[PDB]
Amino acid sequence: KESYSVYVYKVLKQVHPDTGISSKAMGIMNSFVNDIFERIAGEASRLAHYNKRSTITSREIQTAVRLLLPGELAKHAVSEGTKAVTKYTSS
Amino acid sequence: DNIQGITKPAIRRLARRGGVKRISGLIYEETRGVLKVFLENVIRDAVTYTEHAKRKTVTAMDVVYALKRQGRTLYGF
Amino acid sequence: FVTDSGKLAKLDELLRELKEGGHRVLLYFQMTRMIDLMEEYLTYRNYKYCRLDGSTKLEDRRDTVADFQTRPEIFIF
Amino acid sequence: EVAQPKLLNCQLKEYQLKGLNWLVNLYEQGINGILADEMGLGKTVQSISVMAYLAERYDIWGPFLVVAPASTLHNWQQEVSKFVPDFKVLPYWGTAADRKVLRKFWDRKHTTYKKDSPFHVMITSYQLVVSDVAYFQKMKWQYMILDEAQAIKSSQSSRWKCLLGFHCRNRLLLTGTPIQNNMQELWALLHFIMPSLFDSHDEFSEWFSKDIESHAQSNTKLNEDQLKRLHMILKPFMLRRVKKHVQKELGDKIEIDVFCELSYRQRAMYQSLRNQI
Amino acid sequence: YRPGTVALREIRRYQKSTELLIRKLPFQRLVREIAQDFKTDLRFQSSAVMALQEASEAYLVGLFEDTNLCAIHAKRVTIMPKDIQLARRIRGER
Amino acid sequence: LSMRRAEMARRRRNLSEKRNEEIKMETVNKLLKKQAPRTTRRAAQAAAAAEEAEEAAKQPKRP
DNA sequence: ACATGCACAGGATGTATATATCTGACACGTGCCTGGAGAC
DNA sequence: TCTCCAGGCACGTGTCAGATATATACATCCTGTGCATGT
Repeated sequence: KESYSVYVYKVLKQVHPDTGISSKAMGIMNSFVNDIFERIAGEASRLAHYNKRSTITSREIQTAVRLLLPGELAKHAVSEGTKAVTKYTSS
Repeated sequence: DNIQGITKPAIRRLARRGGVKRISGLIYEETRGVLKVFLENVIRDAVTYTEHAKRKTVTAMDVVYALKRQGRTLYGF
Repeated sequence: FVTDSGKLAKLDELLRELKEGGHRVLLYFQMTRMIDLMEEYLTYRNYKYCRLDGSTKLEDRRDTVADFQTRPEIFIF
Repeated sequence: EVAQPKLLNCQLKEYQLKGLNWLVNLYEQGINGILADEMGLGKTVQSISVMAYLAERYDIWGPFLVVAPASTLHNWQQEVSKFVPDFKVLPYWGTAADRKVLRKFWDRKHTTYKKDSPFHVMITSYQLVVSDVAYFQKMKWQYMILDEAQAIKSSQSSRWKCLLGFHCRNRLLLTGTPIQNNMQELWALLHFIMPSLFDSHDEFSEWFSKDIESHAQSNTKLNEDQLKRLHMILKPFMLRRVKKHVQKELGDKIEIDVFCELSYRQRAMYQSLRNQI
Repeated sequence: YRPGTVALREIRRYQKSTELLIRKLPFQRLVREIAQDFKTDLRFQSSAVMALQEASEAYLVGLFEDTNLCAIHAKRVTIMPKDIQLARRIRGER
Repeated sequence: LSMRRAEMARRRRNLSEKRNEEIKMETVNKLLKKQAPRTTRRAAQAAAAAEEAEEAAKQPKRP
């Protein structure tokens, strides 16, 4: 029974080290993660099918993020994603 | 006749949370009607998923799916 | 330290005589803060001791009391 | 002159057998009692003895409640196990979950238990007795021992309040210090034992306390006749026995006051304290 | 307190708490009363009824906000059936 | 078949009482054993350190 | 003669020292197995 | 695609921060209420 709990916890103890989070709040945050995942993945799939592609590349994920997230949110998200993919490629 | 179990005090509290200062006495029966229509829409979908799954028990996920289907995503389950 | 308290100054004399006699002492206090101060003093005059107070956890209690009773090197508790 | 309850897989010392008797009579005649043998004479065994006697003769096998300090529970559980092997003890300490399960052992329908019951003696702390008083109050108890009864020396203690409200036929307090501090704290125990006969602290004060408390505190004259009358009032309810009669073998203590003058710093502090008035 | 002030105190009380505002057993009985029109002898997870309640209370609270603005627009401080119907009207729930 | 299933339901229901009683009695006893049966230690670390020091002494060394 | 203001009665509240209990959330250890990772 | 093992998940456990009453003493704050004085 898989959940993004673990990771929510690692991020929390990175951003507010002495603060915990409740079980209910963990549930809500996990739901948040699943929802955003779904939305981005789905928009990406649509973009792919619309351009007659059959693959969801980094560039699909980027454009999905730019369609979905607003303003500064979108910009910062694009930035983080690009940084991550760059580091991955380097390694 | 279980609808009137949604009490005048219960409706009053919800109107208070919604920032309402004074409540005309006809609101209580409208609110019951509105709530019943909303519940019917969600429960019909929840039961539809339940039947499809060949279950006899409505689960929390069936309700969460029904709410998402209706643009009222419910976080926490 | 040992002279800024009249009691402590008189306890010093008495503990020297008790030690030279081969007596073993339970030494009782009404304040655990004082238990701390003393803990020092005993280190200075280099006497062996145990401690049991309301901070001392239950199985640790059992352990300490058993020591004092098993191993005659300990002079004060 | 009863016999060691035969259900008792040990032999009592003389005084525990005289003490057994006392508690057997204090039952037959409806009275309660404080057993106030000086600290270390074996109070536990006499209590367990009464309960076993009850069983053997009156076939009343339960339920018995022992309340005790938390620290003492294992000792009690082992002593019960040793001296009455046939007695099924139910430990009643543990997390909420542990206790919830154990509550399922409480037979509330049988007024009086017989041998094959779920449990005979329940053993529990003062703290639990008070937190779980909701539950304890439903039960109806056939006898009750409070050990280290000085725990309920205050009539204003939640602890005395709770335990006084338990439906029990018979209470036995164990404490080698009926009084320590005021005499008030002896009224507390007497009222707990027999709330009928010691129904009013104020009366108690007026008639006995203020004399005896002034004879100590301001060296007034002790009214011999009043004091004798108090002893009288206490006599059928309290048994006290002292080591010099029954554990003779120990040699005595030597006590020494060792006097100390304040050092300089001490004094200059003491006096600022005094000047702050 | 001068009249109308206790109402603003009650509003504050209800806006700072997170508790559910409908009683649990009345709501549960309404859910089952509706459900048996769609299929008889339905069972419900305990958590499913709570999910419905949270969604239902959130819906009604949001509706009352929109209702309030309809009243205030008409220069009233009292909400009325008309205000609910306009809110439902413009939301497209009609 | 329906009568057979009714008989089978009596059988399962009869068995449920035995199955419940067995687990209830076992878990009741396990908890008495959990509390009364008990008493041990934790300075396990102290014991380990003592053993390590003894092992070090068991080695003659002139460095 | 009536009303208001000011001090007794004795109680509840309060200050300070560790004791005696406790509870639930966090951290840590254990076991294990499947799916993240290898690389052709 | 065949292969591997370790990261993570389920499960116990244990402990300790803040909380529940309190013996040991006493001064202090509180305010119901009674009495006296003034209008």
